[PDB]
Amino acid sequence: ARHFVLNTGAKIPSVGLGTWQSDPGVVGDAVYTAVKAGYRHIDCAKVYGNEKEIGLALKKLFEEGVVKREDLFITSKLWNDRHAPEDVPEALNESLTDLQLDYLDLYLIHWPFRVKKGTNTSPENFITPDIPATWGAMEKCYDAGKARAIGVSNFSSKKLGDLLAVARVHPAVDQVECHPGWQQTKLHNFCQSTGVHLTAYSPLGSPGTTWMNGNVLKEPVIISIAEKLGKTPAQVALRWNIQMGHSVLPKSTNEERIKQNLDVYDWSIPDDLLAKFSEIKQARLLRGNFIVNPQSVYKTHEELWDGEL
Ligand SMILES: NC(=O)C1=CN([C@@H]2O[C@H](COP(=O)(O)OP(=O)(O)OC[C@H]3O[C@@H](n4cnc5c(N)ncnc54)[C@H](OP(=O)(O)O)[C@@H]3O)[C@@H](O)[C@H]2O)C=CC1
Ligand SMILES: [Co+2]
Repeated sequence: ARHFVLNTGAKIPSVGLGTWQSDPGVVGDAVYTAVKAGYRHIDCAKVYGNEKEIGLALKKLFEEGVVKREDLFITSKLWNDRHAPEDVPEALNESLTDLQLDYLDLYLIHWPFRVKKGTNTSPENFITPDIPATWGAMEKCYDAGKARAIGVSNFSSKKLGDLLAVARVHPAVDQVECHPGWQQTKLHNFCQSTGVHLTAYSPLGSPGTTWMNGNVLKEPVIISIAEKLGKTPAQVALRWNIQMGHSVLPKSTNEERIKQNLDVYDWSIPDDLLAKFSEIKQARLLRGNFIVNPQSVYKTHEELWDGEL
């Protein structure tokens, strides 16, 4: 159980390296160390800025013969200012150029939120999203072979279903926050009903992000299962997601933990311990405050997540 199968037929590696908040030079060595440790899945985004760095790590891996391009699952993401249909493929070509790849394995709409091209997230830059029109342009990138799969990120059940209803090419993935403290049961059920894969971001509760306030790995339920099974809390957290049928993007810079985050395959969480996850209090850690605003199409956090708060 080291892969999940997308609705296009392609296999996605269950564990990928998260690369948000990986700084100058830090991310390249993390991509390199993770791939030689055995990672076959790297999750990127243009808005993180580090795609050039990531490209150089991948080019080095290929030159040293650690992997071939086809061995790797590479994801990047369309940022909120490129939602206009003619801007979408141009944004993909830029991400491709910087990563020095001919194709991505997965290309995601980063947020269901739009701003004018080349502007920052501030209320005068807000444009009302037109996700069907953006998706139409994502589909042409898929048809042109530039993205083997397309999908979305931070889409609620309602919003994912709204897109499925109008789409020709179904979103392959909804990449959302998902971890023992935010288990996404509703969206998980809805993804199984539609054939959409769910990738968990912040699978550890993102313990190092200041403003999120993450203590997922200190939950007594996780610490206990960790002791009873001989594993770290982080391993038990990632395993929980994998056992739910979710891929996971642990972000890390420490080589020891990068390899620990891959040891989630050949052992199980028993049914009797697994049921105890129902006893973990639930709080969404990444609320999306930066796009909830009296002038945004989302005026409340409820409007952004469609009650999935
Ligand atoms: N909107 C979107 O689509 C979003 C996508 N993402 C993606 O998902 C990825 C993961 O989310 P992220 O917020 O990075 O948080 P994670 O849940 O992956 O946790 C990250 C933090 O946990 C620490 N950590 C890593 N491994 C371990 C371990 N074995 N034990 C204890 N602590 C550990 C890391 O520090 P250290 O480096 O020192 O190990 C880091 O501070 C991102 O990198 C990004 O690619 C993230 C946010 C939003
Ligand atoms: Co259909």
